[PDB]
Amino acid sequence: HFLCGVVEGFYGRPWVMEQRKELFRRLQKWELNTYLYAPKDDYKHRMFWREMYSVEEAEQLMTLISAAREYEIEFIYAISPGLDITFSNPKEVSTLKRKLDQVSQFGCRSFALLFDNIDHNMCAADKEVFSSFAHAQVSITNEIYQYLGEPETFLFCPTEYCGTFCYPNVSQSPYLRTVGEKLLPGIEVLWTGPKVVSKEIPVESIEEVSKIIKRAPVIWDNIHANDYDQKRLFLGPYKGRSTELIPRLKGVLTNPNCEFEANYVAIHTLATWYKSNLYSPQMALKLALTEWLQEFSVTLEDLQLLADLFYLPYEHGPKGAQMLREFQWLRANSSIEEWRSRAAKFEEMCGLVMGMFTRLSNCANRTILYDMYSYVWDIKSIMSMVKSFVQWLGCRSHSSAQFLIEPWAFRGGLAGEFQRLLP
Amino acid sequence: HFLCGVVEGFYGRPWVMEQRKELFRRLQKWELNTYLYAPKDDYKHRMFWREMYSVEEAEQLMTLISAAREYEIEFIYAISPGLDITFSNPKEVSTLKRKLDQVSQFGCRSFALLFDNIDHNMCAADKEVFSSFAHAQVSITNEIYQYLGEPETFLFCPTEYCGTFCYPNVSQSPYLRTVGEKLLPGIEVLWTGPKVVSKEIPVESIEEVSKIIKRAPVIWDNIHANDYDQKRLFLGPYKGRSTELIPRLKGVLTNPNCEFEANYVAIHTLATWYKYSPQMALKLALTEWLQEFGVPHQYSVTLEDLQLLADLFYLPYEHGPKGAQMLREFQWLRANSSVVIEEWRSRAAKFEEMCGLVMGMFTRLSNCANRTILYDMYSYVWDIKSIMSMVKSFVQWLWAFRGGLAGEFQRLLPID
Amino acid sequence: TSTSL
Ligand SMILES: *[C@@H]1O[C@H](CO)[C@@H](O)[C@H](O)[C@H]1NC(C)=O
Ligand SMILES: *[C@@H]1O[C@H](CO)[C@@H](O)[C@H](O)[C@H]1NC(C)=O
Repeated sequence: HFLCGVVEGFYGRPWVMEQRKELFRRLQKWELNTYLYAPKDDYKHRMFWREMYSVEEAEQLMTLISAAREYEIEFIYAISPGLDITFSNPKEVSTLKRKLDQVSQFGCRSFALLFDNIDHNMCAADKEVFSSFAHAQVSITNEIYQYLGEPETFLFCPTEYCGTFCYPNVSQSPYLRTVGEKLLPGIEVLWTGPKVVSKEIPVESIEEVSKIIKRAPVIWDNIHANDYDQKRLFLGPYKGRSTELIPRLKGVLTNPNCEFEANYVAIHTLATWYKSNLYSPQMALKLALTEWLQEFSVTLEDLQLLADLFYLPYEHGPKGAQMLREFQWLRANSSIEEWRSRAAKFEEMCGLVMGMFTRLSNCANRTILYDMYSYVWDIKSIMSMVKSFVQWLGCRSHSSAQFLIEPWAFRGGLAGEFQRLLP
Repeated sequence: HFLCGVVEGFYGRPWVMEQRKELFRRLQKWELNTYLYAPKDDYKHRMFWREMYSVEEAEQLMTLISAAREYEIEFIYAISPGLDITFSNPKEVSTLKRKLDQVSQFGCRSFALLFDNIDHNMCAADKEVFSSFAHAQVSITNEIYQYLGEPETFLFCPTEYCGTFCYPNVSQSPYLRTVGEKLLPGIEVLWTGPKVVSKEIPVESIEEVSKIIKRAPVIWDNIHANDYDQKRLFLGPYKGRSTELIPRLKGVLTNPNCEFEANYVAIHTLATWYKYSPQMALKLALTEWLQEFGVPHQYSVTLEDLQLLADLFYLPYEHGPKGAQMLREFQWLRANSSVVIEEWRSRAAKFEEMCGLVMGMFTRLSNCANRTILYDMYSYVWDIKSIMSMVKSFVQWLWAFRGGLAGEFQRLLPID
Repeated sequence: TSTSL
């Protein structure tokens, strides 16, 4: 029973129940099976993990777990005690069970314990009862695994959860060594690629990992995550993941953009590649965008451009990269006559962005507009300044009026000023 | 009477009904009176302005107008049709009245017509019927005024709604002269000052504008508006407007940050000004705000933190002192990295503690019970936190696709 | 690093 779908596992405003219904309905339209609930800043998941859901909070979770069954999406509930749990103290252990008990009674069969991003050493109390840090986590993870009547799916996210993060390397890591050998065969292990946000997942890297973990690990995929850069959004295709991986993995859960409606392409393209076990990113994209266009006035070309302007954490799209070379060329070669020719076609490429913004803002699906509004606005106003600059470079053989004739000319606020001082 | 309150008048996601109602509570609590409903991207306000409210929308809107009255806050309903409306066509004009009427039966008794940020020239059909651009708008505004029974509050917003937007200057403008002379004595005129986002609104500029429109304007203030930059938020005090503007004005309506919860300082201090020292009003506003951040209740964020937040996200032309200071200190360190007397080590230390306090601010803000406030400010506080972290460690050394595509063009512009 | 503290 191979696990594929979404983890809502980012920092920030989490999604609301209504968005997660529409999420389930979408996972089913496209044949995915799983949803891991793990949003970092829903306070009871992490910051106040010992605290029980209030009465109305409970009503919400149950109505959520319901619509999960109603759509036959499997619902895994995560908890993150990492920050401040004392592993050796039995009152601590017991609060975790009491909490996991409460959610069990909401309808929840599937569970997860995450331990990403915690201060790597322990308290004075813990360093006695336990040999190493990795000992403590596995002891509690196992203990818990038992208690719940050893549930069907059950995930464990290690502190060392990607290649970069392994000390000193993947292969001969005390932490990783301990996990593979001590942590129960019925417990899955989440893994994130070579890096936190992996450009690509080599088949040799995962085979490598399966070495020390003694399992086919579950991928927490950070490819379309945007919680770490305010300006950034990711409407590109699922890519850099070999089709040959499906055999070798227990699953992939995609950790996608915070803006819910932006995640169409991210989930669709995950879904097409779930099938097929090459697979073609360029084509999956073409499919997703044509199907996506049905929801929205805007042309397919607009969406093609939009996805190109916000593509992937390591790659711009065709039209976006082309605009970049073109402006780079133009700025470089100032002053027989290809410049005027190329500045004219570039001034037109900019206008197509203005066009895409106009059509999006006149569109009928307002939930989609609002989620992306500030992203499209930023790009349009930048191109508009870029266009206006190319004109300035050109109308310069007959003027020496400098490039300013209003605070949207000097961007970024304080953060922007600090950034321009770093190399 | 003099109008002081908020205009929901920005591009982007509009506030929801449960947020607007909360706005009403706070306007009353702080003894403000007015709310101008103008959200640019709430369709049916501008884009599909012709289209009338559904059965369910009608219920929502009415409930809201009720709550305005319940809270002794004047509700002014604005409509922005001037995008593609044909002025002479009576099909459009009758479609306008019918739109206005429908909200009237929602309980609404005050109105506005907005003609801001729209092409200077008309179609040929209207180039016939009307002499200049001004003439066209005045004509239709006046009609809808009478059509509705010449109501107590009626607002009109020019296309030349600020100093720089006037042809060729304010005093001698064709357009302003036609509005001033021919727009009905009972309608009020919106004005944002010298610029779209006026750093100051000096008295003389208001004397200059009042002369040509022959009335005292209503200030649509963009001092705290943040719709125009992804990375900007303004939590500084109402500043740059002399209290002697009040005799010379019919109102100030503030057009504040998009994130609802970030508007606490911006609205509190405008109120404070309405009854002035920006620094003292910030202290008053931050002190009261602190009470809205709790620790969550458990069955198993300080004033200094707020001040650091405000100073980091302050006003559109000025950083708060703590912000400005860190920026000063970092510049001095970066300059004298060659020097590794070593007063530098002593100063790098106090800088690293300053950076420390930014992290601390974020950690505590993320524990607080009021998650509406946390969510609204998250991505801003996160951003400053990540940068100060990298600044801290680069200071100690003595992101290629950062900002995405937009960022990459922005680094090629030279104004940066 | 994703995060901490
Ligand atoms: C670390 O980083 C990702 C992307 O910023 C964030 O969403 C996630 O919550 C953190 N943990 C894991 C296992 O990815
Ligand atoms: C122009 O600028 C402000 C800030 O961008 C925008 O919110 C407002 O809707 C526009 N109109 C007016 C009258 O300011």
